[PDB]
Amino acid sequence: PTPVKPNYALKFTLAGHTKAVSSVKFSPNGEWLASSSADKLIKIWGAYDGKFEKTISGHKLGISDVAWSSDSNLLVSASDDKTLKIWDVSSGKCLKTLKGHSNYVFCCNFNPQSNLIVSGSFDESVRIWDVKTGKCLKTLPAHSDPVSAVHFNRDGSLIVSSSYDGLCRIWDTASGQCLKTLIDDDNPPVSFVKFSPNGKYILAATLDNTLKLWDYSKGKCLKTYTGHKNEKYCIFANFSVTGGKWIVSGSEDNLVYIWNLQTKEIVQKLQGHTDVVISTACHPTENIIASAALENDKTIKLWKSDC
Amino acid sequence: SSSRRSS
Repeated sequence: PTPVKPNYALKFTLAGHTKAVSSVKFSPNGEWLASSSADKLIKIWGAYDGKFEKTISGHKLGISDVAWSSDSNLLVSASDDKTLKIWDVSSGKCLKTLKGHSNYVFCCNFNPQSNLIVSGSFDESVRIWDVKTGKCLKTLPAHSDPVSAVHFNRDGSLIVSSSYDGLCRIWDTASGQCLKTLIDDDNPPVSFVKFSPNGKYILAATLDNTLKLWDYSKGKCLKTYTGHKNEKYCIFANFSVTGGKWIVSGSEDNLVYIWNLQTKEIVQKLQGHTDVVISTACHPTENIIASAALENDKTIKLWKSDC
Repeated sequence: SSSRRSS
């Protein structure tokens, strides 16, 4: 049963957004895909049949990122309007507007407990917010250039952030202190970071066509994934764990790349988008990928593999 | 419209 390669095949193309898509994310309960776009809208789609479910509106400018709560009932979105918004998915209503960043909000996530939201912004700060009250609990002077990604680890006790300043930092959620600064070589911009599913590693993209897997604690690079194009955009990357253990990323050559996590060999390339694939997401229980593309494409594609 | 990520 150990796989050798996936066989992702296109099942659905989801059109509706009227500007570039920025981020796609599967709900933790597997039922839904949420997408955000430069068109200022969130759209919710059925994860299994591509069925359009609803549009969620209210931001005054484009959205760069969206993230789900652990129970699949809330979304948080990060917008160029300098705010985040917390949304009730069932109703589509804005429950809270998280005000405090002084420039575009670029990235966001809930902690696993989903009592906190973390955000990163072009204002070069990382902010930690109380879900219940909408209060900003902490502002971290995390970076000296825009923050490209923020992510909680599996127990919520750590946050990893990345920035165009070239750093990846690991923060103690409770205290706000930097536990560790991952710095490497001439330090190109770090355009994306997230924790591995088990919390021991950090997957980081740099704007030199490189993904790297790092043991944060040991400060050592374990794996490097190359062969794609990423020199401009903050492209999401994923750990695929439902079948074969893959790394997934979009690319500026309009393809989805899939690598063997262990061997670093490319195991599949998905063709079909007609612009930069800015975002990919991996379904939490099924071998399903979502991909989304920029202005000349504006579609979301759903792909299925047997492994 | 625009988003910083899609620009």
